Amino acid sequence: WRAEGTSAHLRDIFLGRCAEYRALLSPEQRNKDCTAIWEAFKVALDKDPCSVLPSDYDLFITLSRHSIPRDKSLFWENSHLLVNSFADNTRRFMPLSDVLYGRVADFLSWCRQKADSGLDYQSCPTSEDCENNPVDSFWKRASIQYSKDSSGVIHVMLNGSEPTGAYPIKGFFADYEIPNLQKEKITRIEIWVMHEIGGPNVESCGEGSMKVLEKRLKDMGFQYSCINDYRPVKLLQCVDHSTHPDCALK
Amino acid sequence: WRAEGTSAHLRDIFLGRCAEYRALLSPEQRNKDCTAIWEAFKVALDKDPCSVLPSDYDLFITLSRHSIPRDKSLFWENSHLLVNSFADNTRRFMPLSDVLYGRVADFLSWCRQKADSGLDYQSCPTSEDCENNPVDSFWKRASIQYSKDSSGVIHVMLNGSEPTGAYPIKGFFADYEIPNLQKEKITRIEIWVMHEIGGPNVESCGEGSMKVLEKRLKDMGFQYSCINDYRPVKLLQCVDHSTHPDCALK
Ligand SMILES: O=P([O-])(OC[C@H]1O[C@@H](O)[C@H](O)[C@@H]1O)OP(=O)([O-])OC[C@H]1O[C@@H](n2cnc3c2nc[n+]2cc[nH]c32)[C@H](O)[C@@H]1O
Ligand SMILES: O=P([O-])(OC[C@H]1O[C@@H](O)[C@H](O)[C@@H]1O)OP(=O)([O-])OC[C@H]1O[C@@H](n2cnc3c2nc[n+]2cc[nH]c32)[C@H](O)[C@@H]1O
Ligand SMILES: *[C@@H]1O[C@H](CO)[C@@H](O[C@@H]2O[C@H](CO)[C@@H](O)[C@H](O)[C@H]2NC(C)=O)[C@H](O)[C@H]1NC(C)=O
Ligand SMILES: *[C@@H]1O[C@H](CO)[C@@H](O[C@@H]2O[C@H](CO)[C@@H](O)[C@H](O)[C@H]2NC(C)=O)[C@H](O)[C@H]1NC(C)=O
Ligand SMILES: NC(=O)c1cccnc1
Ligand SMILES: NC(=O)c1cccnc1
Repeated sequence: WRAEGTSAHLRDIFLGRCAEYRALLSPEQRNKDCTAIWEAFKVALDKDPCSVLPSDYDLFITLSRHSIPRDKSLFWENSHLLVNSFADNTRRFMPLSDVLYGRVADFLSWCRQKADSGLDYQSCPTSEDCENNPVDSFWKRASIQYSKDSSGVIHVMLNGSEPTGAYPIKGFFADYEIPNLQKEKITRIEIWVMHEIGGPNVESCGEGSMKVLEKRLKDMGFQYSCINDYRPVKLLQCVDHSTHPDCALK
Repeated sequence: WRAEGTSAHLRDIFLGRCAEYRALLSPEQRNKDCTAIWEAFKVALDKDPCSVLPSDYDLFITLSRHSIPRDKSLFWENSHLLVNSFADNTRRFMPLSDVLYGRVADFLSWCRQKADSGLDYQSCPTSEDCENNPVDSFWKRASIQYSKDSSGVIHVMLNGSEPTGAYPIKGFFADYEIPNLQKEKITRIEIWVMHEIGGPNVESCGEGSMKVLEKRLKDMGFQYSCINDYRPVKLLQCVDHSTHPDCALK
């Protein structure tokens, strides 16, 4: 297996994060059973590391699902840490990592041993090793639910400094999120193409892969808009480059 | 009493946070027993809610204590959320909330019932109800250790928009941290007096209580400097006021 092995203390972390998140839920939906959610989740840990399907996580989603505020969804590519920091634990936005079922798995890895009941802490399969591995099937199931339950203005943070372009035509956003958005429930889709401070401008709005994305969204009937280096996010990036000209204040 | 009851799922939250923090420790000190740490913490918990002393947490500290990188300490008053965000989970600085023994308690509340052995989830005592309460004694013990183990350049974030002054002569910083700093291993102390965007300029460096702080630190023999609205932090505040003139980029 060419992927990271199971995360140490997976259970304590999972339950801990689930417990903390409940407070972020409104009383009406605050009644969640972290123990039951964990039990449903670990069903993938009793199966062959290459035989886990997205649907195996149906119960897990059923027990952890909650509503996502209108206009607060944030999709992304190649911008993991910036998305989490900008979202600020649901205070500004609610990316999947800030939704209960995504929150319990952010940064984690897991899989059972090939021929043993115990968890494999050495390594886990990648899509390359085999398509139906625990982690990929989880994020497929999770991104599908996240997308279906989003409404209002859809925000997407892309990395304009990524060498392969801002929009990967193959991946979760393209293959599992875009196809599951509820057109009738969506106002418009707004893209933020972020560039590293001084970093390279590989692609900006309307260039390369961005043209492909723009065309697909528009062909699907979505109202579209793209912003290069959306200011609120640029300011966050600048916190670590305060003396850089791109970050100088008037 | 007058304070909020003990946090729900305290144990799961405690253990999860402990488990996640371990990854943030140097391999040389990553050897931490979260369950044992919890038990040591419980020693102080399972007592009369008005009979807990800082020393009751000695075992808890001993089992969770680890080193703090030189020049990475960040003390503060009246800016809890700004400090946590700026520190960015030990990435920029290591405030007490980003040190193992502080991390497991950040935002939490706890106390055992006055007459029953179970935890009191209804309410907990304040300094007013009684001085020796679980939470206050905890932070006293923790702030002492955090101060004793800090070295190099000392950073302090104060709120210059606080009505009553930037430096509270009665607070944990003044009463439990300043007196425990080890001058021998400290190079200098640097203050950042932050003002709310457009917010009020109650006090800036060299004014009111700030004069009190400067004189006390200099009387103790420390090298001192103060900065109004330290840029990196101002940029972070600006993320939420991108259009405000104080935040306009060059
Ligand atoms: O590997 P990275 O350089 O990031 C940093 C990562 O380096 C890894 O060693 C370490 O685990 C860390 O998370 O780039 P990455 O984009 O591959 O980001 C993949 C990460 O983002 C998390 N994640 C949060 N939201 C989602 C998601 N995963 C899938 N989906 C599909 C729809 N939504 C999501 C997921 O838990 C995964 O870890
Ligand atoms: O009450 P707040 O509006 O905060 C917001 C929170 O007050 C909590 O009751 C409620 O749950 C609320 O979410 O403002 P606050 O400044 O009083 O900050 C007090 C908070 O800072 C945490 N904390 C992190 N570091 C320390 C510390 N507490 C003491 N010390 C002494 C030296 N170092 C520290 C501590 O855990 C406490 O929650
Ligand atoms: C946006 O993409 C760039 C380019 O892929 C990322 O920067 C690279 O990050 C890797 C790993 O941290 C480094 O090894 C490279 O040297 C970086 N390249 C450059 C040109 O800086 C950047 O981290 C991405 N931004 C976000 C928020 O994820
Ligand atoms: C710095 O101090 C100011 C003033 O005490 C804080 O602002 C107040 O915050 C409370 C609680 O959020 C509000 O109800 C008041 O309306 C605010 N007043 C003003 C004048 O802003 C501010 O939050 C503090 N800064 C930080 C980072 O904690
Ligand atoms: N934000 C995403 O769509 C995503 C997909 C795959 C891995 N990490 C993040
Ligand atoms: N950082 C501190 O000194 C402090 C003091 C009292 C309450 N919260 C934080």
